[PDB]
Amino acid sequence: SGFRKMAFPSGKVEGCMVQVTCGTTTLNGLWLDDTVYCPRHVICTAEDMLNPNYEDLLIRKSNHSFLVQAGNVQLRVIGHSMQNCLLRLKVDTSNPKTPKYKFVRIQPGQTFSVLACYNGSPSGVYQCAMRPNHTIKGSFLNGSCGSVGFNIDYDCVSFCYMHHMELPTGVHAGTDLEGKFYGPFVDRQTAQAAGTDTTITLNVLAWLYAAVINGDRWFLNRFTTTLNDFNLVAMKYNYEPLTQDHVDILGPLSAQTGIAVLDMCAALKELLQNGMNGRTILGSTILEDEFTPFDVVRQCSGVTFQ
Repeated sequence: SGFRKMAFPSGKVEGCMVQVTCGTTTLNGLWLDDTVYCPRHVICTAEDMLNPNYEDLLIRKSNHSFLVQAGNVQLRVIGHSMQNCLLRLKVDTSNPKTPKYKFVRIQPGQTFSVLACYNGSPSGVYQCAMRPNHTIKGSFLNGSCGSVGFNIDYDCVSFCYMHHMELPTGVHAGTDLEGKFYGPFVDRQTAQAAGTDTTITLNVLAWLYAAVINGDRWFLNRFTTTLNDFNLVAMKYNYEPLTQDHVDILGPLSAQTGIAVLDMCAALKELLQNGMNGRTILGSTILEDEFTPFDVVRQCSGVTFQ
C-alpha cells in the first residue's frame, strides 16, 4: 500500500557524473565509455550568453581548454565536437562504470528521474514529468547544469534529459542527449518564457485507477460520457483533450479494476465540476497529473483491493 512519487535507484547514473571546466565556468558532464557529454554553454561566460556564436567560440578552444574531473581523477580530453546544443568530449579513458544505456527523446506527459548534481557530485534524486509546455518543474541551483534525467528499464539506463537553463517562472529547460532542446528554447539569455501549460489528462486518469487499485472508490459515479462531451469539459478546465489513443493506453488499468475508461472519465468530469468536497485521493487534495499509466503499473499491486 501507499503511493509516492518514486524515482529510479540512481546508482548506475551516479557512476557516470563528472565535472567539466572551461575557463571560469564549471558544470556537470555525463561520462559514458570514452565520451563526456555536457551543455555547450560551458564555453560561455555570463557575457557570452547574451549573444553567443558557438561555432566561433568553440573554434577558439583546444582539447586542453577543457578540464574534466571524475571524482579525484583528471581525465585528458583528446577530441571535441559539438552536437546540437551539447559538446562531446572524447577522453583517454573509458568509464569502467558505464551501464548498459540508450539515449531516448521522451514525449510530453512522460516522467523521468532527475539526479541533481553540482561540481560533478550527485546531491539528490527526484521524479519529474515533462510538461505539455516542454518544461519541467525541477529543483536546481547555480551549478546544476549538465544534471541528467533518466528512466531505468531492467538494467538499461535510458537517458532522456540534460539540464541547461532556468526560465523566468522558475521552471527548467533542457535537451535530450543528442543536444536537441525540448520545446522552443535556446541556450542563450533572451526573454524566452514557458508557454501556457495544461494538465496531463491521461496521467490524472491513470492515478484515479491507482486509487481504485489501492482500495478507494468514493469518486466513482453511475454515469458515462462520450469522448467529445468529456473534451468540452476538458477545454473548460485546461486539461489536454482525451484521445482514442489515450483510451487504448488505459486498457490494462481498466481491465484490472473493471472500470471502463469512459466511465472513469465521467468520474473525472464530476470531480472537475464539483471539486473534491474536502476529501483526498491517495492522500492528495488535488488531482495529480505526474504519474503515467506505466508509473501506476510499476508501483501498484497487480491485485486490486476489491
